Amino acid sequence: SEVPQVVSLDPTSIPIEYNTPIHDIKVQVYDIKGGCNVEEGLTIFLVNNPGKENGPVKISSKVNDKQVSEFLKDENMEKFNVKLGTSKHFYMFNDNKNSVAVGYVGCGSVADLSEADMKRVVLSLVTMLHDNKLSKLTVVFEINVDKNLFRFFLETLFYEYMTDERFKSTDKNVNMEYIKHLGVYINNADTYKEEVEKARVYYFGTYYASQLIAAPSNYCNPVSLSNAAVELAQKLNLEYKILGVKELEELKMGAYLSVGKGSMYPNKFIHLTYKSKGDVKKKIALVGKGITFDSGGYNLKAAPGSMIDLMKFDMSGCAAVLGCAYCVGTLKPENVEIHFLSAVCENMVSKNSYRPGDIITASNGKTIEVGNTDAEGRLTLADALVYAEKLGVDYIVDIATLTGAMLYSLGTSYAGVFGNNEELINKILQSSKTSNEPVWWLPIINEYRATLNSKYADINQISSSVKASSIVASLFLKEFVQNTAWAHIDIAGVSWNFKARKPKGFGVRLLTEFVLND
Amino acid sequence: SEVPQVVSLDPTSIPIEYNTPIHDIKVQVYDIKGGCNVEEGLTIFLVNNPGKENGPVKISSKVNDKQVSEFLKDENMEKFNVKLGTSKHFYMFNDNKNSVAVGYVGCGSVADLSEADMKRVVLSLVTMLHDNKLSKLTVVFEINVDKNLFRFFLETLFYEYMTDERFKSTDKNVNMEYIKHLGVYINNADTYKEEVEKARVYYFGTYYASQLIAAPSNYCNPVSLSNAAVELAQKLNLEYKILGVKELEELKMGAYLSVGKGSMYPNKFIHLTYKSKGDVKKKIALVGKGITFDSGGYNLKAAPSMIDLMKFDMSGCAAVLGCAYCVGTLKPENVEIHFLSAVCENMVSKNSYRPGDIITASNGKTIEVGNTDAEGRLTLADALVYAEKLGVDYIVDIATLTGAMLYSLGTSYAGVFGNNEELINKILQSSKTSNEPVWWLPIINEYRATLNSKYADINQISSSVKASSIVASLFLKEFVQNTAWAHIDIAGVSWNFKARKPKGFGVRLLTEFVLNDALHHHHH
Amino acid sequence: VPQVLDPTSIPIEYNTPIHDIKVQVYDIKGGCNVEEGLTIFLVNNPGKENGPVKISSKVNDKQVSEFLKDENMEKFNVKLGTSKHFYMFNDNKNSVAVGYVGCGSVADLSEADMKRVVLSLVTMLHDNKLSKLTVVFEINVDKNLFRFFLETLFYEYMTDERFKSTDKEYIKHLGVYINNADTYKEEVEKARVYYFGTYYASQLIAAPSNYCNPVSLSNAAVELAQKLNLEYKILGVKELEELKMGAYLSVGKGSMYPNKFIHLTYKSKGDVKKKIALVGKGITFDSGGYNLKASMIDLMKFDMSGCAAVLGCAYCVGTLKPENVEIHFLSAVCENMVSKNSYRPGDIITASNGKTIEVGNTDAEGRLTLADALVYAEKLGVDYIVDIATLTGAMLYSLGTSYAGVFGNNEELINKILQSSKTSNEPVWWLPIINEYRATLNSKYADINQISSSVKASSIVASLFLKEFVQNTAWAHIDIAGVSWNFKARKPKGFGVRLLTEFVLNDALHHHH
Amino acid sequence: ENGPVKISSKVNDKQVSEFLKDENMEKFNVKLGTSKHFYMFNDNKNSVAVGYV
Ligand SMILES: [Ca+2]
Ligand SMILES: [Ca+2]
Ligand SMILES: [Ca+2]
Ligand SMILES: [Ca+2]
Ligand SMILES: [Ca+2]
Ligand SMILES: [Ca+2]
Ligand SMILES: [Ca+2]
Ligand SMILES: [Ca+2]
Ligand SMILES: [Ca+2]
Ligand SMILES: [Zn+2]
Ligand SMILES: [Zn+2]
Ligand SMILES: [Zn+2]
Ligand SMILES: [Zn+2]
Ligand SMILES: [Zn+2]
Ligand SMILES: [Zn+2]
Repeated sequence: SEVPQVVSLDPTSIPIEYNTPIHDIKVQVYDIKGGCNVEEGLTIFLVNNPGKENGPVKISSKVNDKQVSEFLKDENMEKFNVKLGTSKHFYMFNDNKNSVAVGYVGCGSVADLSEADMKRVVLSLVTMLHDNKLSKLTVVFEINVDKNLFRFFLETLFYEYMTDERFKSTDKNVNMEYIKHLGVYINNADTYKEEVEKARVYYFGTYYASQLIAAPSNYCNPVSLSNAAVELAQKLNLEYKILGVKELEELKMGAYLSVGKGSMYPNKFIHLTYKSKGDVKKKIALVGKGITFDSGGYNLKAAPGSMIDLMKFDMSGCAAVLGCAYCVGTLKPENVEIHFLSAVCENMVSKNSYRPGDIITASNGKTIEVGNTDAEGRLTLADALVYAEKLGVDYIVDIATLTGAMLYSLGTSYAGVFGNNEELINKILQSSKTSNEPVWWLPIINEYRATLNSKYADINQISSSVKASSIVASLFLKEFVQNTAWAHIDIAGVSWNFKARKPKGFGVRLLTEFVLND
Repeated sequence: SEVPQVVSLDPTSIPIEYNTPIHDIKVQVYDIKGGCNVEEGLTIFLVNNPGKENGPVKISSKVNDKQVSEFLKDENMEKFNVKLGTSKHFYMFNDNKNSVAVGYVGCGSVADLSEADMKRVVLSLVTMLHDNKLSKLTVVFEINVDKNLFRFFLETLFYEYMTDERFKSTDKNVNMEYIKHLGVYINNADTYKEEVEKARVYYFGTYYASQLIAAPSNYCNPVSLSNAAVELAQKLNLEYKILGVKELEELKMGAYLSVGKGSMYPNKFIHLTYKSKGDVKKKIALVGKGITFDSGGYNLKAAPSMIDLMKFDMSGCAAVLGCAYCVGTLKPENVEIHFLSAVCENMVSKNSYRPGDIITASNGKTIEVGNTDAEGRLTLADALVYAEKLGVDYIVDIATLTGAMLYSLGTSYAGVFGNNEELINKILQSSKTSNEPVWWLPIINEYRATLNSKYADINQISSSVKASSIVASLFLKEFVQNTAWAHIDIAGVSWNFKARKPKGFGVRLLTEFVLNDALHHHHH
Repeated sequence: VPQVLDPTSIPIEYNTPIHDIKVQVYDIKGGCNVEEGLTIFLVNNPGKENGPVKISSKVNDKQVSEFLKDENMEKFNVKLGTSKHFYMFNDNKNSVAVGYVGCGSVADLSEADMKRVVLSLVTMLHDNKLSKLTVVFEINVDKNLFRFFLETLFYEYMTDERFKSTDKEYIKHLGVYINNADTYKEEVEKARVYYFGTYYASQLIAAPSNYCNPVSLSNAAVELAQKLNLEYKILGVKELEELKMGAYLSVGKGSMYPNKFIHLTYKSKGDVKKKIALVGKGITFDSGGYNLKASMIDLMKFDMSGCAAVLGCAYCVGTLKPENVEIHFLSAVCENMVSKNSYRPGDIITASNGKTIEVGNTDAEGRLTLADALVYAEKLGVDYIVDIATLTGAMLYSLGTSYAGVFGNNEELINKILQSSKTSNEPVWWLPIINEYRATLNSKYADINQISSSVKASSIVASLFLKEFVQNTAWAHIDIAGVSWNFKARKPKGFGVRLLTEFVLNDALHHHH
Repeated sequence: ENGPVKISSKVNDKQVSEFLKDENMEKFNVKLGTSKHFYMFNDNKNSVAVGYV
């Protein structure tokens, strides 16, 4: 589909890098029992000291170099402590009279490191990688880590290491270089090799979502985003269908169409499908909110105390769903059929836009009274959920930066999950544990349903008084699923890394673990 | 006129119900002197007890049924009081071994009920009608009401009873059931019968206005609204004319055209006319504000300035069209009435007008736009010039103009401004007989200097004076040269916020105003 | 109690008209007698939403039976909360009122549904002069929900008239027809105790600020302890200074009424197997202090609802007298006023556990008083510490006005609170203490910040602050800021009394007996 | 701009002198505020840390 333009300098596609410098890093896992070699690059020891806070660093691994081992003797290393995040660099000559660089990163005093602590360790590692022209990094695991934490280590290292420069012209980092080799020394190395390429797949699925979220609104629009989804499906041999306005009118998607009425780019409904070769025992629909730009629409004279929308990353749900499509299409799980859905549109201000007070008819026949054009996410999700249920699936899971109220409930670290089915909710919480993307279960409080009782339409779009917006929005969405287990993940608080000024790609690993472990 | 759309699902007409269940209710008025018959349905006594606040219930009327007669004995009724709005239901078998339902609604302790009090009585009555599958309701008046208050009772009963379900798809009330018969027992009943069908006419004019106000902005637009006005004129054999953009440009309606510049629907000026057959003794122009949707326009960077939170911006046009129904149905003598509305949309687009624009009205005066969200007075300016060019005796406009009305008179009383005391007093008399409350407010000429533009002839708005209802009145007055004119600001009273529905305010007020010569004629 | 005609005590009504209602539970299988008063059937229709009303019970009156026939009753529907009642003559030519309350189409009513049913009943009770009410249960409710029905009926029926003189009736009998009626009789008097504990808390919360102050509130707590033979101690400023309660003392520095620390104790006669400290926030008036150039907003004024819930729990516990428990009822009561002596933003104060706190907002006074109260609670050597407080307005955006939030450092204790929420039918939802936000409380000059300058998850940050004042004891924190006040009815809910009492009774409810 | 690090001063220690060689220091750049420090033994077998800003 051709992307409309106002000026000839308007771009018509989203630049996407599929082969990243992370993909060019050769990773080798060696067993720690055989001793550690040094030679070129940087060798970093991950050391802890359980119990003793700020205890001394002691190198436990055998090093296959006499000169290096003499520097790492306990007498020399006891001057340093293992405080979480601390790092040091050492310069020395090896047995072949060549200069090598060695160091360590402190891993604290807890024997089993948490995801947040490991994350801080990775950030200290990335700091050592930056502003240094290394060709190889070697990481020696002198701490206890299981298979999942090792995968999380690689995913986080890969993601934080990668720098998005698609939109730098004259300000590209002239000194940035990427290592070409990553060595890992760990006990039972054969048991961790299986996680390396899985981490690489999980990394790019997250970084792919990040590339879409960080794409500016003059590059990303309903036409260009659906084009990228088609490209992705063709690369991975997925079935794809993009529904245009004419078909959406036939399906009577009045809520989704109303939101996009005032845009210069027409609505595009993304429908990707992965189908296993053998018997299908599980059918899953993943629905992502996909507002490429949310102006708020005709909400220019809001009564004071009206719901405010300050979160501008309004297709993070679509990005996470498409990033999950990358992982699923690459890993090719068995016995499952997955539908990747997003009602993509723009929410613009023009003479053609929908208005507050409009009464629109959704694709399930329910009429909706519009109370706020800036509550556009739940309107597009309503028709997407009806479409999902008509596919006849076992589970419907939607993910969306829906309500800013999440910043006041769970904050910037935990996403919230709502749903109509306890078994499905528990599966999301289980996938949250193994994906290491935190999720907390929040209730759909039915006492608030009465605030959506419209005087003229079947239902109100918004509540005029109840401030629990995340719960009210869930109650609205629930009206568009009759009889299918459904869960709703509100990622409005966790989608964007405000400290680093970049997306998190939140939801890719969560949704992939949900698809794979089911 | 064809209604433009963005998508195929965009509606192209306003759904309007003309034949309502209220129209199927057969009404019979009987004299209370002969006693009340009880035979079926629900029979409700309107009882008061003057002076004795919350006094006991005592039925004064004779009942032609032994079983009902002494269920209603004082000994049985003394556990109940007459607090305004309270109600009770009784079940019994009558002398014909049939089950009947009897009850009362308390009417308080003051003999003369106010318009607000009567509304509370009607609402309690409607509560008994709802959630009950009755075929007939009988109301026994053991209170004193004049003919106007009796008519107001019926209008309010009909209006509150009616439920607007035009936009319910999957949530239509399945238990809805309307009575088919209404009996009324009142003293001197023969003098009240003529009020029955007048109340039914006044009811639908009000409900018609309500249907237009409650119509969503994606159904109601300048094209679809003028289409409905044409339909209404054809049903009632009224003359009609709809002015399009080309004719409006020839008339130089620059203020009205500027507001609609950024709209997707073109401006449509509605002009309906009722003319009596006999002598025409009074010519009247009724002007209604008709903004089908008011986005505020390019008011995106207002100074930390007047705020507009009232979103029912064509209630004035709706009241004028509802008045056209009543007048076209009742067909009064000796009058010629013009029903006018400059209908448009106030949208944000590349084509919209801007603050700081200087536009030329149809009387040649240049206006400096200070706030695109003050669009109502701009459209009314050209409509008033159009009205005066018709050569009428009275010009009356009605509009949800200024939110300041909420701070002056509140949600119950509309405000009337004008340049002619005789006309203002006639509006006040119409308020009394229609029972739609209106209060006279002054046009303070000392504030006129705040509209002195440095570059144009006049400012659209004041930059500092907070008495916006008066300033807006001063602005409108600049577009009536030498004709008696009154301005009814209904911004505070148009919408029933507790019930979340329109009031249809102004329909009965304006119709009584039209009938003000017949009401003050020797033949009355 | 100093005066600035200023009242010196909180008026409390102990003997309410509800206590005069005689309650009888009859088994529905024997049929319902109708002879006097108002008889209401609680009916549902699990089939058709808003379906017709159908009365199943047999009535021993021909005229009332003719009214309750299916042909006559289909004119009414079962929409939740809808009701109709009619007055008629029975077989003995006596005036009776018969009707129904719609219970919807879902078989299992929630606490919110039961509230709507009760409100319809109370509306008829307030608008009918009756000597007796009879309620016929043609719906299914368990024993806890039946008790909740009675408690809510009693509480909503009661009208607080302490403060009208010129703007100044109640049934004497309540009949209940229900299946397996013998299993519900024990709930009647428990409901009456739970009702007054809730109404007692309501009387304290609704007490005006010129009646309720730290002196008059602690005086009321002493009266309550004396009435119920509870041990009591009221700590004054001098003792609080000896305990170095610098955070609690700072909040009350600018007040005209001095700080008063309430400490009530219930101790079982037999073996004491569980020790519990219940801590309630008790700010009798919160002006916000020197927060004149404010950013977190604090807009709601029901700042001793936690103390009221704790004292209302003390009534229930002192009345029911459970075994094997020792309960401490604690509240650091104070005012937060503006004067030349008030504490200021930027103050660094030392709490009773030695930790220095940098004050960032004098309007965040609740957590400061709770900090010293929690240190006091832990020094008692208890098994569980549970605090309850209208702490953060952010609760209105997370769980709303119906569900309270519980935070804690011990999953066993949190799960017991959730159990108590289920059996008390006062809804509570578990929320996490996210330790990633702890760094936002790292003060540059003091040991810890009072508030976060940027993190909007205020309910979690406040929990992280409170956690710094419980060293090694199972502790839970119930934020009732959203649920304390019934905004539609313009009155308190008394939220937490029944929840906390069920929590105290959690060893008995999970005992072999 | 952001060019490599080049040490101009002579240091009176042979072991550290080799660390500050151009080949070793060109892996670092002079962006304002950037820094690296390494730990090593000097000519007298004593631990020293040297670095740049
Ligand atoms: Ca490449
Ligand atoms: Ca999103
Ligand atoms: Ca009378
Ligand atoms: Ca209007
Ligand atoms: Ca002039
Ligand atoms: Ca005359
Ligand atoms: Ca009997
Ligand atoms: Ca028991
Ligand atoms: Ca409190
Ligand atoms: Zn947004
Ligand atoms: Zn939005
Ligand atoms: Zn307006
Ligand atoms: Zn306006
Ligand atoms: Zn407060
Ligand atoms: Zn406060």
